[PDB]
Amino acid sequence: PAGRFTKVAAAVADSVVTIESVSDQEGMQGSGVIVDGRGYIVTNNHVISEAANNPSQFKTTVVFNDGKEVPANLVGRDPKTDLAVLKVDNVDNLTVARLGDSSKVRVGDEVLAVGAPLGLRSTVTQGIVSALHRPVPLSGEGSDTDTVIDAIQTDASINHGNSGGPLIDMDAQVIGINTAGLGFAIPVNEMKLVANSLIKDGAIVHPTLGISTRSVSNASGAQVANVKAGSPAQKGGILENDVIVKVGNRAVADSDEFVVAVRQLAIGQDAPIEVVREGRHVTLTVKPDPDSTLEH
Amino acid sequence: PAGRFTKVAAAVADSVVTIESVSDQEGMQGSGVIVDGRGYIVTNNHVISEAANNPSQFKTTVVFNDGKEVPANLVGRDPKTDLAVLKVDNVDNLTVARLGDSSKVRVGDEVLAVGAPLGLRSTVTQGIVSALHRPVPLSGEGSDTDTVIDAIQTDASINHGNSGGPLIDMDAQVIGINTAGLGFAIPVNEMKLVANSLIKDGAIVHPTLGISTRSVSNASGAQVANVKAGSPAQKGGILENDVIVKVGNRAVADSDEFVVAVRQLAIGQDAPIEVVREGRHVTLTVKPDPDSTLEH
Amino acid sequence: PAGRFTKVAAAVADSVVTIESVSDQEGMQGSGVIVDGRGYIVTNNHVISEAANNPSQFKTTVVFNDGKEVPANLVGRDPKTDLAVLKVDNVDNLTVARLGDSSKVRVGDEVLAVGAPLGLRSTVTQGIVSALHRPVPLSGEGSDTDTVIDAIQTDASINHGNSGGPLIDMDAQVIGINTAGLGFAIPVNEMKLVANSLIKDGAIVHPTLGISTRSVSNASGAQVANVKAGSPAQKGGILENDVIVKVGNRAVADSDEFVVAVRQLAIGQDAPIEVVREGRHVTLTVKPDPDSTLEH
Repeated sequence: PAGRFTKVAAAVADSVVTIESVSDQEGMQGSGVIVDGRGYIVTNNHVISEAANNPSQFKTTVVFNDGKEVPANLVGRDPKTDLAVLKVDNVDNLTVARLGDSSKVRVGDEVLAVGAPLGLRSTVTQGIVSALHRPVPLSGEGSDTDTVIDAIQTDASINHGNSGGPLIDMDAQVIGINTAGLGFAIPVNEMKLVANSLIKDGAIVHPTLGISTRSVSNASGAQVANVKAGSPAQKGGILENDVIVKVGNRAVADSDEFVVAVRQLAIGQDAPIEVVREGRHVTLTVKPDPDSTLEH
Repeated sequence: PAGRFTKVAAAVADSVVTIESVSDQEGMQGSGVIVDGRGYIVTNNHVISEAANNPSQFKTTVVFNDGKEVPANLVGRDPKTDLAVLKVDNVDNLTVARLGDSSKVRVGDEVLAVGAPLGLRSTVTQGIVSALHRPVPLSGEGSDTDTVIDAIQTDASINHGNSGGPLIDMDAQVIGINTAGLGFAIPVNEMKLVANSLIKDGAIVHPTLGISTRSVSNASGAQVANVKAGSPAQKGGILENDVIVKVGNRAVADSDEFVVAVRQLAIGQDAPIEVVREGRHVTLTVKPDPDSTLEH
Repeated sequence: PAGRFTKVAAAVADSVVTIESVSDQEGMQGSGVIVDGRGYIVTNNHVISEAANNPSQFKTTVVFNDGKEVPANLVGRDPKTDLAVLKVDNVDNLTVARLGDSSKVRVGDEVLAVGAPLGLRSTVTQGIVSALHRPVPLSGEGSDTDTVIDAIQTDASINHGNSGGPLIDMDAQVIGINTAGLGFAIPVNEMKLVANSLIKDGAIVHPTLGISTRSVSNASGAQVANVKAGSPAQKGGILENDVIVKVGNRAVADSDEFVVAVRQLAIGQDAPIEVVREGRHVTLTVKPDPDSTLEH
């Protein structure tokens, strides 16, 4: 008499894998998901951060549901979305995950946070979608930049045992990628965008303006702290001590929503920025730079 | 194919509102619920504590599901139950919450802890009723008194994002008011009693005896620490070092249940108190005073 | 219209009891379950640890669902599995719990963590089975040894209010014993084995090898720290600085799985141990000693 969650959890187990990064004096472990039949595996950047920054000493292996251990190769990584793509070579009959549409997720939707069964402290957790489009800060594992993602929030527990693993709907479809770096997942639609750039280019380009913001709230937005010289920000008129209240068509409540709002902008296209300057409401215009010009 | 919790959460979203209290150098946010069509909104006292104690500097606004922001007015507040009533004026076609009966709640009952969708870090959480009539201490936000409430305990998460919002049964009925001050809610039947006094009198009167208690357990109750001079306690015979084991018809296990037991008593009516004094079991008689005589 | 969990929780309430251990200057409380009609009650060892180590000062009582309080007698205890068996004498018409089979539990299975309704801060929590055969360390309450158990992991909350109480499937069958010493339970099949030895012998015998291990992970197992003189370990050839990678037919990932693996072995029977010694893979043979020879 198989249970509702038991059936769903069982159908996706083959699509989830353990990811192990070992050296002479360390080991790191995480979960990941088969998204392409050629052998493409998606996980968090923090899971493999160390192996990516110290590749001469770290070896990465993928452990499958059937105990099979296969060497893995890093295709690309995005510390800004906490995403990374691995590739295993010539592995026959993989079970590829059924990818969903995160736009069609609603608050109250029941979900599972699936970790790879063959993990040391692997965990499968149950809950509901508690919030959508929730900006969340994440700490950088090693030399990596701290970031903020527009996440799906869930009351299912996300921990070391399911981080990098899939967030799954009641149709066994991946609606997100668990990140434990009170549960938070990166939406599947964003992962589809970042994974495609990483498979094809080995990298991804994000917009930049040159602004360090602090959050402000009184009678609410992102307070400009530092503006870099020769930034699109300085060349747009943005001064220090301004309160950013809207980036593009997106209103901003704080420093967290500012970071997410800037990454929604188009590189090289003029974009409006609304700021409160010493009481007056000022609208300026900025053209975003690529974070990495040579890959752009 | 709408989910069980998705449907319930959706039906009550219009009855839940964001409550924002801002000044020149601060902002505070919370959730609340429409209980009356004239515009009556119930939330926690800690959400609006600061605006109530510093009204010359704080402005309170209510943000509806349809983005509508309306100024709000404080009707009354009860730090002792962590409840407060607001009123918005002349707002047409409000969706008033369907109030339930907390007496008919059982352990195991599935519930949602709904926060106002238009809140910064608003949260909708799912769980079950884990305990009924659970005395729980609460910290006082500002100059407010710390209290203890006879709560409904739930394994659904209650946090800043759903505090003041409704605890909802599977019939979309409010069975409680979430308080994040491991989830705890104030029962709907108690909120109905306190809300009626606050709408009508702008205040509420609670019983007092004049006893400070510490909890004791050996071969169990509330140990009398301090008795105020001219208290109903001193005039009833209660001495310091006594162990209160029963207040009225309610047995008391500790200092927490004592506080809740005293508020169940009738003001001005003689009431029995059973104490263990140096080994002997003594029954005394007290007549409770009003905490606020001018409003009584 | 009784809810799914409400019905299950209600059917087992009579089989769960409060356990209170009091002295002149202390009291301790826990939950337990009726497993035998003669009056046999199973709980955690940490709940009654103090009363077992200081029996001249501590009195243990069992409080039933119908308020009935009965003196209890300690039959036996296992700090190594955190299990203890109590016995109440001549109590008519007990509701004995329906014991399940923990071998037939699966990840995703919905469960309840039931605490005794008549407990001070008793709790009933809901969740799913998140992991099976998960070694978990436990702290020793008083003079008791810290241990590690092969647990069932669950996302249902296990705390002071449900510790010692049953973990229950959707058929109202006990599949485990909650231990709060992120939820962990001891499997019913293991409790059945340990309870039978405790009822019959007043004690239980576990295997010993004489090895203190630390966990190691690089390019993974239990690193031998201390070997006791005249131990089966020293007499088998085990040297210090070895990495135990397999005990019997069980692979070992760390110090935690080592402890659980040793207790699965047969006392007095030769058993294989595989170790990595200075790079070389070495297989040795050990014969396990009883932890308590006089009871063996």
